[PDB]
Amino acid sequence: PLSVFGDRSTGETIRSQNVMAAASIANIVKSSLGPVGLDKMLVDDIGDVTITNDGATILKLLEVEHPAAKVLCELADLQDKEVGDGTTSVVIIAAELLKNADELVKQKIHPTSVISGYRLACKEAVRYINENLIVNTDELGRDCLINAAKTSMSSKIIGINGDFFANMVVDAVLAIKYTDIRGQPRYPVNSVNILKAHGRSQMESMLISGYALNCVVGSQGMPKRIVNAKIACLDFSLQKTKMKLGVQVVITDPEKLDQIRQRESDITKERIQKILATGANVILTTGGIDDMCLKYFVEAGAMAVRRVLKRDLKRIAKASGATILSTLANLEGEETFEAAMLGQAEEVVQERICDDELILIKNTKARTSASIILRGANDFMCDEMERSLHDALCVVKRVLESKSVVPGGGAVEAALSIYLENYATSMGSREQLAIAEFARSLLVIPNTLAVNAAQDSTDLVAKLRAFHNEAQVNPERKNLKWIGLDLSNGKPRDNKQAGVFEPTIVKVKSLKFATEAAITILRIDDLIKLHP
Amino acid sequence: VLVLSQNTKRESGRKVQSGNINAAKTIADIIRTCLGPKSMMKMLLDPMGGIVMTNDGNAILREIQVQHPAAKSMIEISRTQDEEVGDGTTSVIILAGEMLSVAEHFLEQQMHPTVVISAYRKALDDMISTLKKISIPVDISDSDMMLNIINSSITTKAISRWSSLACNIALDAVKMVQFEENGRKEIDIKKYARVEKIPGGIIEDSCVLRGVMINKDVTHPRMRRYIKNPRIVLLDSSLEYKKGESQTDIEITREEDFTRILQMEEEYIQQLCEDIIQLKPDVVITEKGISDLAQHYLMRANITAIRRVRKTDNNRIARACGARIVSRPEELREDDVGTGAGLLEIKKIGDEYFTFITDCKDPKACTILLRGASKEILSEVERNLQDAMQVCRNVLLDPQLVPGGGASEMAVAHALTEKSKAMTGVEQWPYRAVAQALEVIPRTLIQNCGASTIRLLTSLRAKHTQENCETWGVNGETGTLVDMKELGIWEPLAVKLQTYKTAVETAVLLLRIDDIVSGHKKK
Amino acid sequence: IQDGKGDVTITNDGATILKQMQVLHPAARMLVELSKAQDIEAGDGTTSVVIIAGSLLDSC
Amino acid sequence: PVILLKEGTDSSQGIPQLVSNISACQVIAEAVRTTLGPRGMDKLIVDGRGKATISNDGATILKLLDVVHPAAKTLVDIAKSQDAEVGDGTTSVTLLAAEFLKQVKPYVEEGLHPQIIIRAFRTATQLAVNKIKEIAVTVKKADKVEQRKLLEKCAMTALSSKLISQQKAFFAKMVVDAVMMLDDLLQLKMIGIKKVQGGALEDSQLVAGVAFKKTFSYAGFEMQPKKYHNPKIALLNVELELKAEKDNAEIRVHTVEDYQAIVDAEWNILYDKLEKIHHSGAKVVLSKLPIGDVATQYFADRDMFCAGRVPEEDLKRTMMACGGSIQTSVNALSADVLGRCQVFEETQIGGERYNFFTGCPKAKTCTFILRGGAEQFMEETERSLHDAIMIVRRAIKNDSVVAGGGAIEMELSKYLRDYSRTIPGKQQLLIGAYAKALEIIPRQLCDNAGFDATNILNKLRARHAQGGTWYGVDINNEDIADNFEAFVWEPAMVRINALTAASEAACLIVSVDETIKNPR
Amino acid sequence: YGRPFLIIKDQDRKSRLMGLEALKSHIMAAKAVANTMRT
Ligand SMILES: Nc1ncnc2c1ncn2[C@@H]1O[C@H](COP(=O)(O)OP(=O)(O)O)[C@@H](O)[C@H]1O
Ligand SMILES: Nc1ncnc2c1ncn2[C@@H]1O[C@H](COP(=O)(O)OP(=O)(O)O)[C@@H](O)[C@H]1O
Ligand SMILES: Nc1ncnc2c1ncn2[C@@H]1O[C@H](COP(=O)(O)OP(=O)(O)O)[C@@H](O)[C@H]1O
Ligand SMILES: [Mg+2]
Ligand SMILES: [Mg+2]
Ligand SMILES: [Mg+2]
Ligand SMILES: [Mg+2]
Repeated sequence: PLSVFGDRSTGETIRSQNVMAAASIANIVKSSLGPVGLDKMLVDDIGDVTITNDGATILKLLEVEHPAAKVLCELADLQDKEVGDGTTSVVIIAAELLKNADELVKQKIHPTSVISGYRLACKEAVRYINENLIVNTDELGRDCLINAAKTSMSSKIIGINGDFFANMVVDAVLAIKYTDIRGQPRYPVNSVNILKAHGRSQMESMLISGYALNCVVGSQGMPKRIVNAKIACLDFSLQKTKMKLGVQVVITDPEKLDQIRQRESDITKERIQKILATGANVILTTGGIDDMCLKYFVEAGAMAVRRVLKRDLKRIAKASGATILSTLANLEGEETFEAAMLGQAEEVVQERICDDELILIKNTKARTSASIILRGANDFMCDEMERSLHDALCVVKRVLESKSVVPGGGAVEAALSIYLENYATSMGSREQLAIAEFARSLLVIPNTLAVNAAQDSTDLVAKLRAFHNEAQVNPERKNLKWIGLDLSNGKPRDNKQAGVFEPTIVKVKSLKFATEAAITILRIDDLIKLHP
Repeated sequence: VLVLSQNTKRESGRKVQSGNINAAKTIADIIRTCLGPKSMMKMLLDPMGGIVMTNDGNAILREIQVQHPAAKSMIEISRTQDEEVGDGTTSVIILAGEMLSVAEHFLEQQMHPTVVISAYRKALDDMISTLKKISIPVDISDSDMMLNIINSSITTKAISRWSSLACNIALDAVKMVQFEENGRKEIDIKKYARVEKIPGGIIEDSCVLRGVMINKDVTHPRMRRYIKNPRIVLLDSSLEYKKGESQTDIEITREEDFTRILQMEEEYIQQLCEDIIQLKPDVVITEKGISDLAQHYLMRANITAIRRVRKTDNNRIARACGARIVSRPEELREDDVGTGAGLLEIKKIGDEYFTFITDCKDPKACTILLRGASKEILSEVERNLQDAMQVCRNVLLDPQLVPGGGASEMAVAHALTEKSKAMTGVEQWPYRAVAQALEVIPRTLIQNCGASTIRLLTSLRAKHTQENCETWGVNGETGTLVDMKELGIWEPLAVKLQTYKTAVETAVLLLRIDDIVSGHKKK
Repeated sequence: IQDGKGDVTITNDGATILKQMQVLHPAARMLVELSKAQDIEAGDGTTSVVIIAGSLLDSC
Repeated sequence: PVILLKEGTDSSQGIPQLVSNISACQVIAEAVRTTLGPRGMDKLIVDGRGKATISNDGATILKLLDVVHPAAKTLVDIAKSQDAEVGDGTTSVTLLAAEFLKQVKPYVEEGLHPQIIIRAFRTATQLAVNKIKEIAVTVKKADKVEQRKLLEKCAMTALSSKLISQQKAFFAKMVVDAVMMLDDLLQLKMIGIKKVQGGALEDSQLVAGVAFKKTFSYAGFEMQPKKYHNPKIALLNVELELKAEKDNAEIRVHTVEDYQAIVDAEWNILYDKLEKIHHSGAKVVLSKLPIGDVATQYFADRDMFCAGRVPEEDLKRTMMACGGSIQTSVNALSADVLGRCQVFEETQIGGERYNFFTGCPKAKTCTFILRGGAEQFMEETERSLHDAIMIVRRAIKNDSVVAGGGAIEMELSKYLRDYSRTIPGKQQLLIGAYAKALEIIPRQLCDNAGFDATNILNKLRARHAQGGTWYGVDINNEDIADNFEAFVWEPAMVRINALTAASEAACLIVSVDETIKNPR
Repeated sequence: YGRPFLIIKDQDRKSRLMGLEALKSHIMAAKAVANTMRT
């Protein structure tokens, strides 16, 4: 009966399949969570090595035909797009919550009560996070940012050499500082040009105070070092004149074709002379440049760069104070050019970086830019360093946007599990088991950390639970909730002093995403797969 | 069928690291055949159908198709090392292989890779500090020292019998390549030293011409072929009547309009020719074609024209003579006329005309002419000359010298062993392990020379224990302990530093892989 | 519900589930039109009407 | 180069292999999860020939499944061992093993030593065995009817979750009388189980002698009386037909005189043997070898009954019931080697001819006549009868039974939880998990009828902590009651055997680290 | 990666059903048999 033309399940089989798929997805990226984890490798069919361990990239480049797997992948992608850090911890927490809710579902419990208990526990945990906040302005500031950057870059390839990369990231963030409409200061990212070039080691990658273009010079006869130049940004191709489709040329007299052919170049010559009439030295053209314009720029003694990106031109005009002019027209009917909209730079020297040259722009007079030239072995290490630098920049931006630091290492999860366990005794209904399962689901982070560190897991868990239980009672010892956990010795250290420093908005968003994923999946009890 | 992924193979654990170490050891054992002056040459067969007979470490590795990711990473780091400094392509691979082979002893002793990477970085920092401390300066004004350095650097290739001239050739090429434009920028590009390969003749006929050598011929036999002091000019635009991209049409209704247009075309051609012959030139070099009327006008004006040239050739000609390429004939001016010539003779090298621009005032671009047997010998000579030029450029960019062979390695090993006694904890065993891993180059040199390492190794180890005994190496020709100060073997410091940095980076990158995922089809 | 092109849809309304089921029997192909008409007219109770119709046809 | 092992050898690590083994063993528990409590059902297995196999016991289900997994074969082994030992709780041991595996799966995935888990399992099993032996509650001297009442109660308890649950009070007395009349060594092979097509469950009778199906007759079978008052049975073993003496013989006759002499002497020997068999005063002749038509016609003229092609088991049962002996030769037929009965008839039951030999005071065996369905029903009835017989035999050999239901498991879990609050370290978590896994019996018993298992388990835990020792579950009352007063008794050795088998299976599964497979 | 493990012999050919659908199919088959053996 029931002609559906496909395949279907029953009730518990689909739930078991989803739980197994979530467990497999969690175990796929369960060896690169803590700072002691190693990286993975992704090879395609043609032979392209991809060494990475951020989690989001591995989930995106996995291609799994499972609904729960695709849901987890899109959740990790949304988490990386909204924040950028903590893409695997949220997935692991969601998988643990699903595994814990499966046991309650198998115990003849309605999923609505479990969902309500999970929501109540999540709300209580969110309300409890605000109690453990530390003011960022009350500390030192620079040291706190350095510690946060070192913590964010601790699970990458530059974990050992984190004393210089963190300072470089802090300097780049302080340089790229934009002000809003006379209110709160902003910290825009994805604007610093992160170049990748093979050469020496990674310790020689200094910070370039200014901008760096990934293009070469046009003609070989142009100088490569101009002191106190004028940047002229253009948004039109420097080619010869060409009529439109609706405007044709019908030569009726032989005494006019030569004049037309001469004027076709004389117009461009006059335009070039009017452009260079203000005394410009650096001219950037996003389109094409003919040979006549190159010869004119060589004879006039000025540089010319062709095929420039739009975002790079906008950043250059914003840093130097210039204005991108798409045309030479004004408020009348004559094409002129003023000198008040010319970006003044300083030293524009072209440097060769391993068999290739690139034009660098130093600081100007309007704003301050930032450029990072990462150096490493091949392309995989350069991509890994770029990803680590982007993650560190995102973490620093999220920390500076919300002055609120929270210690890490697994103490916050244990404190939340203790608080939810102590609060579950005040309900008295069927949601107590749901709250207890929500509290026990947060203890998977210390277990995974101890597994990756190859240390005593049960002993450390018991020690953390015994140390956090004494912090709730006895108000005379309320400073025991900032002990953290160490992976190099296996004992609680200072942590909150200067070890781990992570924001709270990231953790709140990760917990909310995990709760939403556990809610949107537990409400599934039937699957209908049609045949193509 | 209800599975998560399709045709996916995931492998994790110690097996991936073991396979990577085995592949690295195999690559190191394959590349170790070409090392030292007592080594032998190989022969590769490219899928195109040619013959690759050389001895460089990068030219042989680039013609080997592999499938393991470790081998691909090794090829990539070797290509980056060859493109960075130019020399030292096999030593870095051998050092990386040895460092990855000596690292498996600790991985089987339940040791975490983070401590291993920390010890590797701490050893790299100490090695860099020692290499910077044992740096010996050298003067750049002495030509004999530079010639000796070049000869000691090229004593391994097959030019060991002709380095008496190749050294001077490379020195002249380096002296002519260096050019200072505007500002305080001193660039040393290699796109202006064109190397020509002509089969035939003896190897002693090679020299350095003060100019260039274009493989072209005159357009008409009535033009001149031997000029004393000509005025070579340059062009860019074509010398013929072309159409227009503005979609133009000439609607005519009379009868003499065709004749009027045909006469106006010739009048415009004659006007352009008169605008070209304005400051009385001699040799016209254009990049496009030249019509017959312009050729006849230049013959009547006794002007030589050459068509179909390249952009790099035109740039080299402009750099050698001292002029600039002009696109419009009406804007020739006066400073754009090149008067740096002195000899323009067109000879024949095996039924083929060649243009020779010799004897210039102050040329900044030369063309090296090579005369050998077939094409493989010419390619090998060109590669050796390029390596010598790169070594000379790296020496001129950093006036630092360090004793080569095996003295610097033993000195660094002794300095690391004498400093490892103050360390404690788990960061002492890998330090002492990588401190003795630098002896893989002298051991291989001794094995390739006299194949008696069990005595020479301990003889060199017992000698470097003294105070003033840091420049004692091993002669690869005979096989005895000799001083590097009296032998004359020297090497730059930047090349060794780059080699060490690349080896350490490759070891760090390869010591952090424990998972292999293949079967996702990229997209 | 998973279609042939690979689109996974999760819905709780009976009308959408019946439309995405894609049946082949006329007795089942009339119920989807009935649910569509009920959702167009009223909007709610798209599953109660189908249950009532099935119960009546079973009691018949 | 040359490979090490054979090309095509599958290998595995440790933690993933153990996880896969646990996941594979968790599926076997779902096959015998519904067949447990009284409200449970049964399964239907179809082989490759098209024959249905309906059986509620988990042993037959596991045997008809044909599992090829190396880790899933541990449940079949312990199931067969439990069926051969006592033959009762075949699914409880598998459920307990699956619960222990599911409880230790997180402890294994976290990173614990398997030796500590094995030691904890052994200690918990020893403690449970000691506690069960302590609270065994046995008697030393009882009345004559008290033992029969206990046997009937045990039979009714064992036949509660079977197919003949509606007639559990009728088969109890039958199996009691069958086991009580089984000599002293308890010979299970002496009980005959016959299946005749036709009749209902109430038409099943239990005879006090022997009964077998009618063999192939000849032409002189309807000429002899089929009813005798006090006859004499003579169990023989020689062929009664006209045939040659030996297969390796040769007669070289001369003339027709010796030929006719031998021809007459053959019939003379035949008649002498038939008279020697008849001179013993017998009336019923039973032999394993087929009887010819000559002897059948000779025995019908003297009003005597005869039947050939008697099986060995039927002949042995008849000899043990009457009190005769297997006589090979007919030259020593006295009076102490002949059987004796009180009545012998031959009626038509289900369209088949059957013989009865009831009325033997010195009999030590019986024969069961199971009716009902056709094949599957009769097989299930025979399985239930065998299970009840084994339960009664165990209750006789051990005379130690405890309260049934989920009271013993709850008491053991409470004792293990109370004992876990003394030994510190990591040993407390393992004992706690072992105690929590023991509560899967009442949950599965209450979930088979659609009841709130959580509230019932909480009430049972509260009653066990507030005391209130033999408090179990209830199906008809939809609550909890005292199983010791509800006439629910089960053998205590069955629980010990199941616990030991589950512990051994768990230890063997945990001890598995690397699995190596070979082609073909 | 959850690799499927082989449990029952020839699992890619046999089919397993729950229980309610099997009971409904058996009831429908019995009703059809009774309707056929009714005239
Ligand atoms: N230096 C450190 N000391 C202690 N714990 C750390 C350190 N670095 C990272 N961690 C822990 O590792 C976990 C994962 O951090 P991270 O790698 O930034 O996120 P993800 O694993 O999602 O990429 C965090 O919960 C944090 O507690
Ligand atoms: N004549 C020589 N005397 C001493 N050492 C030498 C001599 N020739 C080569 N070597 C040493 O052998 C090493 C290998 O050099 P070579 O094979 O020419 O290039 P690569 O360094 O790329 O292998 C060098 O580091 C050099 O110090
Ligand atoms: N009348 C009853 N009252 C209480 N419990 C019962 C009753 N009948 C069976 N049980 C319980 O059901 C469980 C299953 O017993 P049974 O089906 O006879 O064998 P198995 O344990 O092999 O399934 C037993 O553990 C027993 O405690
Ligand atoms: Mg991170
Ligand atoms: Mg060399
Ligand atoms: Mg509604
Ligand atoms: Mg039983």
